[PDB]
Amino acid sequence: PDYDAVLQDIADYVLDYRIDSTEALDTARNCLMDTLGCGLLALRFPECTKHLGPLVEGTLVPHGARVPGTSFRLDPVKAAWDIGCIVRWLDYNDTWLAAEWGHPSDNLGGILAVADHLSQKRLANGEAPLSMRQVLEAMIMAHEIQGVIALENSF
Amino acid sequence: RPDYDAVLQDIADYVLDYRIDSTEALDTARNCLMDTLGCGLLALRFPECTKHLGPLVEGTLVPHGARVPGTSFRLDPVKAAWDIGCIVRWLDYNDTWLAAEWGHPSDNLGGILAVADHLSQKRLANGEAPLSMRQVLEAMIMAHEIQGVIALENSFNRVGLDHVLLVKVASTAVCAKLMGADREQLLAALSHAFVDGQALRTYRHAPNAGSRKSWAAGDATSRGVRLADIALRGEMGIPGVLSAPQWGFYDVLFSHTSKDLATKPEDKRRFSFPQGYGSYVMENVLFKISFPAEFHAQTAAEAAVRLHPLVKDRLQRISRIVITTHESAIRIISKVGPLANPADRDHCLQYMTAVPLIFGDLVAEHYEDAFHAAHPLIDRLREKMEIVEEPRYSREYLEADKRSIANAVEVFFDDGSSTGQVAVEYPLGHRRRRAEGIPLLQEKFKANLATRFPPQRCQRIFDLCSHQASLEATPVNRFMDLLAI
Amino acid sequence: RPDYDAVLQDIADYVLDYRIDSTEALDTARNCLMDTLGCGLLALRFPECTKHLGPLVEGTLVPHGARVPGTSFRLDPVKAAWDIGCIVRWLDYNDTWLAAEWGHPSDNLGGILAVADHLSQKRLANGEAPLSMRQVLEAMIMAHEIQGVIALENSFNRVGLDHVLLVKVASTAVCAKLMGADREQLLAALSHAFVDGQALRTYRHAPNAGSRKSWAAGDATSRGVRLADIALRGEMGIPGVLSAPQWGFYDVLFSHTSKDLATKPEDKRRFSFPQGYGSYVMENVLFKISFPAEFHAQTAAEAAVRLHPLVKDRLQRISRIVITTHESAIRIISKVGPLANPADRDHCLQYMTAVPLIFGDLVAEHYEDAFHAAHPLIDRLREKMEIVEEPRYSREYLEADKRSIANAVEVFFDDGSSTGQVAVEYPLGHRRRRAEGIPLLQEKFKANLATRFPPQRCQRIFDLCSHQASLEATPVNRFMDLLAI
Repeated sequence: PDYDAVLQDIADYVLDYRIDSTEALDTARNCLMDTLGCGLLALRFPECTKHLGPLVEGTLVPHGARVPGTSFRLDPVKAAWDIGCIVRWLDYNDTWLAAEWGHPSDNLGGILAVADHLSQKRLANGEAPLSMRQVLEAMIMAHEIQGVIALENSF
Repeated sequence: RPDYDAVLQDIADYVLDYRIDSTEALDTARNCLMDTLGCGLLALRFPECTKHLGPLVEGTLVPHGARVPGTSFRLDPVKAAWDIGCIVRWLDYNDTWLAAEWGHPSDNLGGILAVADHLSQKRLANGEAPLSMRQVLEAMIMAHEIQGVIALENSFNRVGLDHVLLVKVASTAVCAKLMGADREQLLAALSHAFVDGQALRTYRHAPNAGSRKSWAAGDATSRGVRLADIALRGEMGIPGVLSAPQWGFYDVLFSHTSKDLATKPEDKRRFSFPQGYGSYVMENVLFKISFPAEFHAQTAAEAAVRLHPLVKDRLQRISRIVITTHESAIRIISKVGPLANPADRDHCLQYMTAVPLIFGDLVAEHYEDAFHAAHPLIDRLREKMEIVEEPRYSREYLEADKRSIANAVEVFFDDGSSTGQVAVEYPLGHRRRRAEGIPLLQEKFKANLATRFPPQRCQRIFDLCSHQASLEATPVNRFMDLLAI
Repeated sequence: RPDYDAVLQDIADYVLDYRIDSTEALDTARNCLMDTLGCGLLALRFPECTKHLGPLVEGTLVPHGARVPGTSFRLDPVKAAWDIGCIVRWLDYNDTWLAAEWGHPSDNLGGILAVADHLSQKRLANGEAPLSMRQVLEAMIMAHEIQGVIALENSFNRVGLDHVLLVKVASTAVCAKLMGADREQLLAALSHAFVDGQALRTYRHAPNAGSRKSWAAGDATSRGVRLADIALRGEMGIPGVLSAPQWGFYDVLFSHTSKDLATKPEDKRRFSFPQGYGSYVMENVLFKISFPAEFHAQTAAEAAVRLHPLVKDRLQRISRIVITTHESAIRIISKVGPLANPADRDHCLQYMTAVPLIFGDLVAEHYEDAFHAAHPLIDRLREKMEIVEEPRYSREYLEADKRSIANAVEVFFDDGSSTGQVAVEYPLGHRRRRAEGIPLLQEKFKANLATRFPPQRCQRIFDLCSHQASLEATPVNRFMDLLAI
């Protein structure tokens, strides 16, 4: 059996869509800023900070992903947990009101940890690293997938 | 803000206060540990399995990291639990609990082993004493009990959820205990396991079946570790997670039947229990030590091996074969027609009774496609089989006293006579044949050790697992050192 | 203080100055690389092999460490070369050179890959370009040539020494080249390989044979890496290591035959050569791609599978089987009488001729005492087998334009009739059948890859190894990335 159509449409958009919107790229930049400042503010709150860091103190991850405002250096899965945790902790980040409510800047967690770790690994292999343009584009796509499914489907 | 729902309090007070006093529970816990580890070493021969194992970032150094049996990995306990529970379930040779829900409680060994290994290395480095394999075995018993007892009357198959959420629930509780949780931390943890997403079981059913059927359990026991660790970091719990109207587990996930979308009756919209938590599940667990066959047909095949020398001579002159069986076996494994893959012969009671009648044994190569074609007699004997339902066999299947999987076979020749009806009520992995099974289970263990370790090492490993008192006193870290690589 | 012995200078000037542009050499080296790596991956299923692998101290971290294919190990290049050489040789499925000395030049890939992987990574970490796989192919060709050309006319088993010293010398040479050695450092490195100790071959001969016959080569290419590294650290050389009176290699180790402790005539107390170094060995190398049998019997087993449909149902009418063969097969694998283990059957021409004559095939399963006993026709036919030397076959076995390995089989019946004589002079893994052999070599690589990697990784590896120009331009570190875990 073939994949359900919904999954085909997400995949074809993700792999084939060329972003041509100067406004989407400029807003994604301001969204990066806003979301990151939100994450930095959350580090004043111990109920948030008690979740951050490595599962085992003293773990060393080669080319580990960083968490903004901290000294942590982790695998992307945990770094993404921490980053998404701090930028959403105080409920100040961006919002999408539709059939389903949400905060699509939450995906910056997975985006930033994976881009940071991958960039370091490409540098160590002599290749060029990822540019922030590729995170701005990945935020536009993550916003799009979450927010468009949100238009008429309420969970 | 309510108290924690009564189901959670019950799990938490068993886990914290129950004192295990069953020599038999501790003895089959040891046998289960042997059998489960041997299934995991075996799985290291399969690339589809090993592609999941190891650190998420190559070269990761983890102080006092958890070991994965048969590998050189050293991980945090969350990924080590993923890996250990992955391999021990991959080939579906580990222990089985047949109830309202089906499951494999030895799956919870992923979380137990990983957390105990890492905690023991850490306390040893602090000048404290390590944990003992005795504490692993008791964790095994309690996890079996939580998963098996909920399984007794509550079916998640019928609400379209996979059984791995009982792995998650049990692993959370028993890993929170090993980590030192007080009652309030343990309750928070359980509550997060029930608020968590619960996997569908789409990957167990054609035409979408896939290898996730083989690692769902490692993934859930891993998530138990992580959720336990969140509770030990002090995260608040969710007291009404089951009972809350509109938002609670019961209303959202346990109130509708999957086959028809029908709402369940209001009284059936809750977990029901026929007994409390003890050590019943481990004492009564089923081991896969006999012929490779579906469990409802194991006694049938054993009967067909006893009847083999009698009907070896007069195979051609056969007119009728009666297989007296129990109800569940009829619904589940009685198939009439053709079987165009080994998975169909796997679940055909008539096929698993026919082949051992003809040849005197049932091995993995009897289910092969080409082996079927080469023997037309197999299909001819299946035609002459009629499946009779004994009303005591079926009621004794559901009896807590007995938990039988009984089958009787008798073949009538065309001349008018027949072999006596040979009835086997208890398969070789059952509680009631444990004396006879333990040799088989040890043989299977030693075969599985030999696929990963050299002779010297295999003997040292089996020697340690042979001896209850010596094994129980062994530091968990010194046990894991012996199982590494 | 003399110059270096001329043999050493000839090896060095070849290693430093000879340019490799032979299209066929480079294509067969790429097939050699596939076949060797797939052999090693298969060995990871064998604990007697894997018990030797990994760091000497568990948990050691090596920055820019060399990788062992199919494992998660990251080692220094000396231990890495040991493990790679150990695994690719373990099952005796890798390539072969039959001459005055027999050997498996692909054993040197252990030293080549480990050095080239480590050095690419270290060079990347200092902003230097890494090594390319083109360089490992060229190092293989040179290592094949140094070993296989010395083996043309110099027999070391006749002096009672293992042939593995030729692995040490060749691996020393090409690893010193890869490490950047100049002529004086390469000469010193070569001189330390000859002055070094040269293993006996006790472990290859009953009643003392054992599993060091499988890892002697890995041990020798590892030692070559170590001596190359000693030379690059600037250690002075030993110029008359071979020809020094009393203390030199010639007088001490190449001066006596070990059959009779008899001294050689003076003119034969040194190495002899029929040609210089080029790309001859790799172009004419032998692959094991057909039946799993000793090389002297592969054309015998082939000539029998041909004869199988003509006899498949007249087995009790066979009265005389004539096997026309060459002098080396008679001497090494012609055995009458009982065969104790599979090793006997593995090295018994009559067995490897009788089984295919009966079952149209030959696989490892046939070397099983269980299969042997199950069919008494093997020995009935073995007792009917007349072995005859063909003078031509023995001559063409030796001639450098042919390197035949020839077996003609003829089957006679009790009524006086016969099949023809089926002659196969060249096995499938021979240069003269490259066209047909390469399909089989590639399928053999694909199967072996699949015992270790899941399907998409298997596809990436096969696809990359398939394209000469693409593989050649691949950095060694990135090639080794694909083979980890």
